[PDB]
Amino acid sequence: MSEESQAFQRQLTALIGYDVTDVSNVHDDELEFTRRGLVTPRMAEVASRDPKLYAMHPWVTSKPLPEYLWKKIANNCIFIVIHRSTTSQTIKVSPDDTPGAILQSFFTKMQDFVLRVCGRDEYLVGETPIKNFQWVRHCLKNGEEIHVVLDTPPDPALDEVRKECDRKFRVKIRGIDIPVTVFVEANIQHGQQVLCQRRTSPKPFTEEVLWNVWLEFSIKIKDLPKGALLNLQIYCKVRLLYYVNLLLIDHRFLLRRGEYVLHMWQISFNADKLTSATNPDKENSMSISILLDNRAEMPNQLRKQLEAIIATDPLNPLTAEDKELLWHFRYESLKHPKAYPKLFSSVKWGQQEIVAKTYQLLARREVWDQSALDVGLTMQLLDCNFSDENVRAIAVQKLESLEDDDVLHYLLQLVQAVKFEPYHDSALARFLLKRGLRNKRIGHFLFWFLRSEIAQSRHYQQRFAVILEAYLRGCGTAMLHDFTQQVQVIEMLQKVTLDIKSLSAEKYDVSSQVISQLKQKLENLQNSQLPESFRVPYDPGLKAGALAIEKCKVMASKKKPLWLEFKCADPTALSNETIGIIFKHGDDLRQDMLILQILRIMESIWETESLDLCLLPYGCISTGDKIGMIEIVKDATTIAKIQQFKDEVLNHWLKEKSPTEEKFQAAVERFVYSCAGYCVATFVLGIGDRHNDNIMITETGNLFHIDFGHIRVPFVLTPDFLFVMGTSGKKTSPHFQKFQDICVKAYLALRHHTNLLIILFSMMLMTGMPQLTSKEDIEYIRDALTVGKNEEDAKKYFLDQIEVCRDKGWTVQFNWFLH
Ligand SMILES: COc1ccc2c(c1)c(/C=C1\Oc3cc(O)cc(O)c3C1=O)c1n2CCNC1
Repeated sequence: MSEESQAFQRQLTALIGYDVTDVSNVHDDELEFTRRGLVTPRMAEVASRDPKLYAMHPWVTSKPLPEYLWKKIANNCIFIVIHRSTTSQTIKVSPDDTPGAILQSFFTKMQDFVLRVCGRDEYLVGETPIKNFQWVRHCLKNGEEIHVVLDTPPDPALDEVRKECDRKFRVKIRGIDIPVTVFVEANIQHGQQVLCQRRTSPKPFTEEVLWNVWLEFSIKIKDLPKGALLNLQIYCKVRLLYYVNLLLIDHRFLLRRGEYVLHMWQISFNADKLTSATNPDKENSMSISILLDNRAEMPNQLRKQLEAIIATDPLNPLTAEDKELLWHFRYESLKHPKAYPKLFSSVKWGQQEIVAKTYQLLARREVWDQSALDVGLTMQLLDCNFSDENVRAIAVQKLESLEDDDVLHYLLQLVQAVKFEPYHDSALARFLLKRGLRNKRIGHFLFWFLRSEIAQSRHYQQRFAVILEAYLRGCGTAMLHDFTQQVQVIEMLQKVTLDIKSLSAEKYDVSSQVISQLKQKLENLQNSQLPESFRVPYDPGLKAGALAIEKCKVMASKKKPLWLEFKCADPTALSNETIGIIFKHGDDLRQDMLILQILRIMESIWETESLDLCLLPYGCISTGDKIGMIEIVKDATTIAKIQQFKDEVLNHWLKEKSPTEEKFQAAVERFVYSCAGYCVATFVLGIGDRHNDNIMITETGNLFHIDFGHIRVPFVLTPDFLFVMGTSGKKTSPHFQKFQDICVKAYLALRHHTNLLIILFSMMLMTGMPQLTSKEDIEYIRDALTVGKNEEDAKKYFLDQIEVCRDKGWTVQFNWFLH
């Protein structure tokens, strides 16, 4: 409409945190072009969504049930408790039973009714054995009673959506211009690969430097591959100071032609360096001007050598020899899906004819389309090393086959993977969009993962923003309402975190002018702004309402984060236990998100091989620059705050918090499990050496790391843990022979997915850890995983580690103390 369309786009702009209608920072219509283009995908998914299963969004997995979780249910029977008003009864169910089965069973024993979960916004519905729901599978993990309130199915009317040449390519470098030696290096890149490179003559380094030079390259105009970047860089002794890119071929297949004034990025190897976006800070940024006016058999020994190349890790560099060997035998390599990354990385993309052949390869592709989806393999074809629409599209095609349970597992990295797409509209984008709209849960975390970057990343906010809007216009009017509240809450509570922080610096400790000011500001919100109830952004199912002013402190840390607690705004909550958020400024929680996400993935791995290291990957979302919220683990304490250089303290503290030897032997169990998991998970990611301050433990033995900021001893295994494990400097015990038992059993489980991990660790570095990431930085996880060696001298390798941490004891922790 007029004002009604303006109000709708005004709302969308407020939810996004960025204006997608703004054009004061483009030089084409690709961002606009994408908006119009993504409509069809949007409308198609919206059209074909089961309104009932959508509103209720059953969180389900089609995976088996772990050995350990089969034990809890030792009778092919499961106890589910149903409530109505204040009514209550207990039903015995078969693991292979159905929501409908059990429901009808209750009615006949004692329509239009559905089983909702107690305290949450979770639904136990669908044609799935209830031994396949996540909530049910969760209770069993923590040994709990599946409480379920029975009421009416929610109205889908709420999820409603509103009505809508053969010349050598040459480029002239006019000159650079900055408000307040030097030369220019104009590369033609294609997926990290450099095809041609031309520099300008060195000149004095002043605010305005002109060359008026035509830079001819070695490449024809037809040899230019779609997705090729013109990478303009600026060097001074000598160092890279400014970079900017420009897609040689545009979003509509046209060869770019004309005059360009480009504002660059300055520095201070990663994902930010291949963006088609220009610095929007015209007032301060450097500028740059340019002109565009343009079968058979195979020998035994050779097969052997080809099969050795295809076996190596994804970080193993390809020799020229290797590459030519791959490409001469492409049809024998196509037999093997695990040879695809290396195959297309051995393609000369700077040759029209070759690329032509390559597309002839992807014609079929019979074997690829028939391979059991290898996610670790699919990720490799979506990284920086690949920029061919067709290559990346066979990876996205392979993603189309996983359940929603797995999309959630990788949503974060797939979203960050968008940073590698050359164009805005892409198989990947449209996929995150298609899958988000179809599942309420995915759409939720999608929102916050995009908003995370749209708000603190100038390099990509424009692209992500066009994608977010795409999702918002088809998520539902019920989802929109929700999001608007969540945005207001963090918008308010962030004010309070920054305002409070400026009232005190290091050495501030805490004074009661703050304990008065803080508990005075939570009023303004409570009685005016703060909504009656807002959905928790790290746990969608949990609604939180009123505040708990009394229990809201201001952490006495090196900086000032908040300790907020809320009352569950849901009446039917099984018990009482506040929801605690920690609003923090000063750290980058986008690095935390990444580690926590990989932690969840290591769980799923350990799950396939029936292990349970009971990790504690708490929720953690990044809201803005250097600011975000964390989920407060209940009944947890720091080892540091536990000793405030003694060993027995841990045991005393556990026993103190554990009434009976039974509820204490579990506290040493949960401890040994959680301890092994965190010792392995950490050693692999190279974030092993921590301080006693950055490790916590619940009153029930569960150990868990925190604050993975910018993170001598392979990992924290101090004698204080050992005392709990009944061991003292060099002596051996059962719980310690059980410790080495769990560890190696888990460490090897990960080595079975070396390829997957490596690609996530790699990508994580490029999209999450700034700035320059060496090729040597990644080389770590290889050795940390011991690529190659059998499960023999590999387990031995790891068991050497466990020993170092014992023969070091407190050494490092004490050295940490020195400041
Ligand atoms: C994570 O759940 C917690 C439970 C209790 C907690 C904390 C967290 C926490 C502090 C923190 O947690 C964090 C988790 C992160 O990913 C990143 C961070 O920068 C932090 C952090 O600064 C403190 N306490 C007890 C009272 N002093 C401090």
